Amino acid sequence: ALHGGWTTK
Amino acid sequence: IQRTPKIQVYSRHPAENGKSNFLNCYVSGFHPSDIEVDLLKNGERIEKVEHSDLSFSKDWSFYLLYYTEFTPTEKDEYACRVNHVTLSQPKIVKWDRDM
Amino acid sequence: GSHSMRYFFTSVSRPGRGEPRFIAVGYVDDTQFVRFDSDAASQRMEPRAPWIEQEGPEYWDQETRNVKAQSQTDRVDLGTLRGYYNQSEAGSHTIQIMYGCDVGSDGRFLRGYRQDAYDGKDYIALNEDLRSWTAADMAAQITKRKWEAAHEAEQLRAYLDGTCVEWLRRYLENGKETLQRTDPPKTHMTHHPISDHEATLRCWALGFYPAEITLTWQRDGEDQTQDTELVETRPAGDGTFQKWAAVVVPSGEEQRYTCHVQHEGLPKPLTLRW
Repeated sequence: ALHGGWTTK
Repeated sequence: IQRTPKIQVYSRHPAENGKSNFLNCYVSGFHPSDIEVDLLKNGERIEKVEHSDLSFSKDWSFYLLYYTEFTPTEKDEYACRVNHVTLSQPKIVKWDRDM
Repeated sequence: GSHSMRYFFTSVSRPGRGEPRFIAVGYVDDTQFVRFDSDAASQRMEPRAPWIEQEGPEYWDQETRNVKAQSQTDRVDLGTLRGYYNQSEAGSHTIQIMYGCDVGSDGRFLRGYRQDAYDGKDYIALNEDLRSWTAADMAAQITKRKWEAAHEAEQLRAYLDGTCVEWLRRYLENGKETLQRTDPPKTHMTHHPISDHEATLRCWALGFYPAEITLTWQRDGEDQTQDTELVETRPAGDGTFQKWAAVVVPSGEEQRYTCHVQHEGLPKPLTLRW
């Protein structure tokens, strides 16, 4: 399963 | 920033005239990802052609598999036609069944 | 043997032609098991291996949500990195991301990883300790400072050495009938004159899984490092792989050359001689 949660660059 | 495709044209199983098989065109080592690949039968575009989902190697260069079911015959000539920004004209690689 | 789970992501801007193309693929070892393609019709994460189809609708919903969030994050990042690298809005650019984990044959965590690229070059990577980042240049260091301040490595680490391992163990159990199979290469050599005086020897490995393999030519036991043509390992399309290696030799001297074949499915390395 994929990782959730996303900090933009 | 630009890497030209390496092109291989081959059948899924060792080829025997009269027997269904799959014709493959594997393109790897290219960047950017925009590419056009056609499989050709006696010079004419084959219309039922599938491809894998774009993925890439450790050096970030892309690879794709294009493939179609076929039955090889003696007289029919197959080829893969690849266009990419690195090529001055679409590259045509004939299926070399005798390798 | 050991096993891996990897997700690969590619986002490609297409200025003036709509939103970026976005393709995600998941693999266990060298076996693809899910995909998402922004140009495909379903707009869902989709199964690509038989043993993932049993996952329930809550799984497909969650994977679809999370792959679409990755897409939206890349869309923003394409615009950000264009700024960092002082590029115009006219050109097409690419972000690639790979992450995943490895486990041993008894299921223990071995390694986690995450690496990002911009226009086919390193951008930023998580270090092997899963605590530190390495930025490839001064632009990427802006992202590193942001991710340090956000404590992104700690969040990512809990996935790469925890959640990722837990799912990989479940998939290896889901897929046991097929993921624990190793297929050794079937090998042979061919011979093709190119003139009256020289011939090509070509060493063939077919039908093998996993993809990792080594083919090398020797002449009187000396590695013929150059003078050998070696193709990229390629998929047969039935889940197995193929590779060949060739050398041009003087007619009459074929028996001085040997091809050596190494593959994890072989009990001893194989030596072939014409």
